[PDB]
Amino acid sequence: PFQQFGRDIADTTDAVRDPQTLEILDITPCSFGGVSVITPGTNTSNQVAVLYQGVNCTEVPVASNVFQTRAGCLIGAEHVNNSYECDIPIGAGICASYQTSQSIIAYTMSLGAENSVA
Amino acid sequence: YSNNSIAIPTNFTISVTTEILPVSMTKTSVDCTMYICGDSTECSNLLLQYGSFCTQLNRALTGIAVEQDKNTQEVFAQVKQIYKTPPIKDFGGFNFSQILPDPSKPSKRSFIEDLLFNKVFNGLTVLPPLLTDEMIAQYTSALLAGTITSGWTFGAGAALQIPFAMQMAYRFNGIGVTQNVLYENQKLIANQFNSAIGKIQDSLSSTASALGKLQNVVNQNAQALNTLVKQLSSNFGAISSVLNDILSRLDPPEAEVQIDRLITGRLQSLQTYVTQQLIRAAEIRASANLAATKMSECVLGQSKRVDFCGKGYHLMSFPQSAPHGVVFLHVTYVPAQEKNFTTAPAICHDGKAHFPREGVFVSNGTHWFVTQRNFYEPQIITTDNTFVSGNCDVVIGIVNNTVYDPLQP
Amino acid sequence: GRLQSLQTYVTQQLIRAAEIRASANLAATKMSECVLGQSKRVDFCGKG
Amino acid sequence: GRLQSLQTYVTQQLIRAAEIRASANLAATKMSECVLGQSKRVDFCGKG
Amino acid sequence: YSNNSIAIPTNFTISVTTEILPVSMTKTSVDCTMYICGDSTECSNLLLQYGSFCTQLNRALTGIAVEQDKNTQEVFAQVKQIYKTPPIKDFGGFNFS
Amino acid sequence: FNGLTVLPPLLTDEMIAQYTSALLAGTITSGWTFGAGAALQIPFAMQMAYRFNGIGVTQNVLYENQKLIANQFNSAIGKIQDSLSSTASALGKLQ
Ligand SMILES: *[C@@H]1O[C@H](CO)[C@@H](O[C@@H]2O[C@H](CO)[C@@H](O)[C@H](O)[C@H]2NC(C)=O)[C@H](O)[C@H]1NC(C)=O
Ligand SMILES: *[C@@H]1O[C@H](CO)[C@@H](O[C@@H]2O[C@H](CO)[C@@H](O)[C@H](O)[C@H]2NC(C)=O)[C@H](O)[C@H]1NC(C)=O
Ligand SMILES: *[C@@H]1O[C@H](CO)[C@@H](O[C@@H]2O[C@H](CO)[C@@H](O)[C@H](O)[C@H]2NC(C)=O)[C@H](O)[C@H]1NC(C)=O
Ligand SMILES: *[C@@H]1O[C@H](CO)[C@@H](O[C@@H]2O[C@H](CO)[C@@H](O)[C@H](O)[C@H]2NC(C)=O)[C@H](O)[C@H]1NC(C)=O
Ligand SMILES: *[C@@H]1O[C@H](CO)[C@@H](O[C@@H]2O[C@H](CO)[C@@H](O)[C@H](O)[C@H]2NC(C)=O)[C@H](O)[C@H]1NC(C)=O
Ligand SMILES: *[C@@H]1O[C@H](CO)[C@@H](O[C@@H]2O[C@H](CO)[C@@H](O)[C@H](O)[C@H]2NC(C)=O)[C@H](O)[C@H]1NC(C)=O
Ligand SMILES: *[C@@H]1O[C@H](CO)[C@@H](O)[C@H](O)[C@H]1NC(C)=O
Ligand SMILES: *[C@@H]1O[C@H](CO)[C@@H](O)[C@H](O)[C@H]1NC(C)=O
Ligand SMILES: *[C@@H]1O[C@H](CO)[C@@H](O)[C@H](O)[C@H]1NC(C)=O
Ligand SMILES: *[C@@H]1O[C@H](CO)[C@@H](O)[C@H](O)[C@H]1NC(C)=O
Repeated sequence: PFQQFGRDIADTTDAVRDPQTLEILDITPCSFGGVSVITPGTNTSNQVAVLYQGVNCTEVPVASNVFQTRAGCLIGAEHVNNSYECDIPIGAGICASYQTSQSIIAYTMSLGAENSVA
Repeated sequence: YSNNSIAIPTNFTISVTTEILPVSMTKTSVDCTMYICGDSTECSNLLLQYGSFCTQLNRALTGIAVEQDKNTQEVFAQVKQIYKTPPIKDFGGFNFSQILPDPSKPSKRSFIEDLLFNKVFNGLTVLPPLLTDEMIAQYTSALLAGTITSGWTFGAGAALQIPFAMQMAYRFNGIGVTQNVLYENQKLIANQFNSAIGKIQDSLSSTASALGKLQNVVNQNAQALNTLVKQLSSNFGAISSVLNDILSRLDPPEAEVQIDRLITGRLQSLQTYVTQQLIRAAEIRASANLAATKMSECVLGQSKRVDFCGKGYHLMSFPQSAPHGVVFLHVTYVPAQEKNFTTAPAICHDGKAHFPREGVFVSNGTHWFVTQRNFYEPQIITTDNTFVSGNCDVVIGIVNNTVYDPLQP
Repeated sequence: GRLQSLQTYVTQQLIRAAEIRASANLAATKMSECVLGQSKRVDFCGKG
Repeated sequence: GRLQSLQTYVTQQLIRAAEIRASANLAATKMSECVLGQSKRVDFCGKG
Repeated sequence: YSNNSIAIPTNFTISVTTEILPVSMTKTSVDCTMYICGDSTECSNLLLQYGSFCTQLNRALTGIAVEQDKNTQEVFAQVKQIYKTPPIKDFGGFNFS
Repeated sequence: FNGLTVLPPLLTDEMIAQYTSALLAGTITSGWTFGAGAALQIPFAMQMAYRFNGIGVTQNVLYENQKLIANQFNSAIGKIQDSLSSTASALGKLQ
């Protein structure tokens, strides 16, 4: 009852109490991250995809095909359901490549051929 | 010690020992402008006068993250294909249930891997590893299946199948013990192997400080980040730590100079953090190179290097995954239950000296035999297991005795 | 400012030199074992 | 000034300690393989 | 070199060579507050506002010291027991004195 | 001393000498057996025969040249003493 605001281990304010109505509010930092451009090379095409690292796609238009991964949200790549060898590593087991009209895809990494010794 | 006595083991023991090696550390990337001052435009404008003091740090951290991914890739990704153990698991008595994957669990990790896994912003972001834990477990399972089904072959060309009993016979022959020793003691050796693995699981479950290195790495990274965050909120000799008050309740000149001093302090803190991270990453890369070498030499083959792959005479090793690290289970052959004997450099039969082709002369006390140097299986001295060179005048310690010859019908 | 820049350059050069020295030690070992002999170590002197 | 001097000394000591640790690891390996065994690695345990 | 000639030794030589490796360095520890200003209270008060700068250096130096101890321990302590040579030393002509 | 101190090493020099002497005694008496399990005794002539056999030379080469090889070993050790005593720059790395 006598406490006003909360703190985490690193002495960063993460909760406050509204002075008028005695309710607890949770403070969350405004979303931020890096922007990564995925390109197959100018010698092949001029089409690129954009990755926003560690950011939800909901906050993306605030500041083509939308796909949300663990490393962030992939804008401009079509998620296939196959699995090939890693051409361009994105993160968390996701790789991108330029396959065939012509588009940039984003599959899941394949760990090589399947084998079973007799 | 004496000049004519030798001790030779009459039994053996199969011992399994673990080994923990960190291979990678968490990939953190820290922005420069956001950390120094993430909301004050004039502070960023002032910081712009320092040149490229914010691009070098980002480049270094990016290089460190790439290094971590490369470390994991080179340590674990060493198989061209993904091998699989057969559904029938009759390996002649050897029981690999503790290391083979468990399909019942959702994560498809083995027993020991589960034990290991359970046992173990002001502009800072933590990037995810490129290889998820399931892919690391898949690599580990592929290595285990290839080692169990094939042996040496799958790491040096086309994978070739061979029964596990015969693979173990080859590995025994590779340390100086014949095949009949394994073939005549298969059940005892299998029981010893299973008991050793069970003891390994129990020991890993009981002691709470076995996985010390990975915890050390995690704690060091966390402490560095916490120290950086604490250093963020310091005055550095200015009026107040927060620069919002400095820009509000002060004239532009004095506020500017205080902001400059705060910028210098925070830049020094960031530089120290980056330097420490670089040194720690170099240490981790050395450890990851060692782990990759051990995987190549102990897991994909049999190593004659002493004390490298375990403690004793190396037979085989099994990799196991761990959070930001790898764990090996070095199976080794240790002799036990020695017995005193009397030795002799050679034997004088018919005026000519006789030396053993392979082995050593020993004595019950009255007779003489030829036995292996590592295991005690005496056998009668014969022409086929000895070779003749010179007469009986130059060897210092020759013993008069008689040798037998097969050609006597 | 210039002293800070120079000191940062020197520290980076020192760490890079340590890395290159480790690589040179590895190359010397590979020359000693692979070239002057025939290694039985797996995957050291090539694949096979 | 004195803080800068101290941090420079500490950084140089850390790099030197890393080099010494690499040398100590090499010494431990040579003790394990040359002394307690008989190495087949060329030019590792002496010349010859 | 010719396609039918081979050279084979007829004798040998037992050669002994030395090799020197440094395994550890001197364990030092420098206090921060005392080194910067060991007796000035005003100086210590001013330094206290710089944050945790005298803790990181002490932690690094302590890590270096324990690393040196571990280096010596791992290089030398490799025998479980302490073996002793027999009092009478007749090793077939080899002299290890 | 301006606030700098030098801690003493945990293992004293006599303890390091004791480790080195134990290693030497184990090597002379046991061979390589003491580093991989129970220590098994063996005559030094026979251990050197094993070590000769390990590099592709038969045992009779040692057994028929034991005195010459022993003399060569002794002369080599004496030369090591002389070389270390005369040249004072050999210990470059520690210095
Ligand atoms: C501060 O004043 C506001 C405005 O009157 C209070 O909010 C009202 O509180 C009464 C108390 O029973 C409620 O019945 C009303 O429904 C509230 N109105 C609204 C719009 O929320 C508030 O409680 C006061 N806070 C304190 C600590 O006294
Ligand atoms: C080698 O040691 C094993 C023990 O590790 C011996 O096996 C034991 O033998 C006794 C009597 O034969 C049994 O009561 C035990 O149950 C056995 N233990 C195990 C684990 O099997 C074995 O006999 C020894 N070999 C020789 C030749 O003495
Ligand atoms: C391999 O060993 C494991 C454990 O050491 C065996 O699993 C045990 O099986 C019995 C009988 O079903 C159970 O009572 C135990 O609880 C099991 N242990 C564990 C840890 O789950 C397994 O049966 C062995 N392999 C074979 C083929 O028998
Ligand atoms: C010397 O070796 C012989 C051969 O093995 C041992 O004599 C055997 O002893 C067993 C048990 O008493 C008998 O069953 C065999 O018939 C004996 N064979 C021969 C050829 O004598 C003898 O025990 C050994 N010496 C010692 C001191 O143990
Ligand atoms: C192999 O070399 C050794 C010396 O390294 C030779 O021994 C020497 O022989 C000469 C000739 O008789 C003597 O004058 C020396 O005093 C010997 N030196 C030693 C240390 O004994 C040996 O003769 C050579 N082998 C052959 C077959 O000639
Ligand atoms: C091993 O070599 C040493 C050094 O040559 C021998 O020690 C010498 O022994 C003689 C014999 O009385 C003495 O006159 C010398 O003074 C000794 N030298 C030193 C430096 O002490 C030693 O005797 C040899 N070992 C054996 C078993 O003879
Ligand atoms: C891929 O799989 C998901 C889940 O089964 C499914 O919803 C989606 O339609 C699939 N896409 C294609 C192209 O098959
Ligand atoms: C061999 O003889 C020595 C002589 O004292 C003795 O100490 C040792 O225990 C004997 N070996 C065994 C295996 O009993
Ligand atoms: C062993 O030493 C004893 C005396 O110590 C001696 O009588 C015997 O001849 C020696 N034997 C050998 C083979 O050296
Ligand atoms: C061995 O036999 C030969 C011939 O019978 C003899 O000359 C020699 O003295 C014998 N050796 C011993 C040690 O009795």
